[PDB]
Amino acid sequence: TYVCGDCGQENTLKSGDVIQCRECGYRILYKKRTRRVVQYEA
Amino acid sequence: TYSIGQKLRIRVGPLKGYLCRVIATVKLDSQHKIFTVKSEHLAE
Amino acid sequence: GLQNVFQSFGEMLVEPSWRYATVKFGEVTVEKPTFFSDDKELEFLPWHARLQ
Ligand SMILES: [Zn+2]
Repeated sequence: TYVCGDCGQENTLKSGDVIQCRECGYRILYKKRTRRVVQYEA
Repeated sequence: TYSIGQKLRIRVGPLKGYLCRVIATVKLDSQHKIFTVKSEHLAE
Repeated sequence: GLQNVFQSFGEMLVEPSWRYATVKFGEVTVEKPTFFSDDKELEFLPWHARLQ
């Protein structure tokens, strides 16, 4: 799941699609953080 | 025993309670050290 | 000052390689920057450029 750069929309990505926010058309997409747990020693 | 990609815990040692992931030989979640330990020193 | 480059560099006279031909560059306009996505035109702000 990637999230649109200029508006918040999320979509799965299909291989070979020019990356485009389907909804708005700008072409910058950012991956998203799942809930997975990470341990950092302090 | 275990399998590739499992999340185990370092039971006894200087590095205790750390969670780590078993590359093949475990690797820690956020530090770059590849340690190798026997089964007795690893827990779910 | 772009106009000036164009005010100089004047009317060409396309060579009879029986026919004349003249060319007369006039006013020059520059348009804000834009990007065409599919049919639509959207604004390009510098950042989008840097990242695309
Ligand atoms: Zn969008």
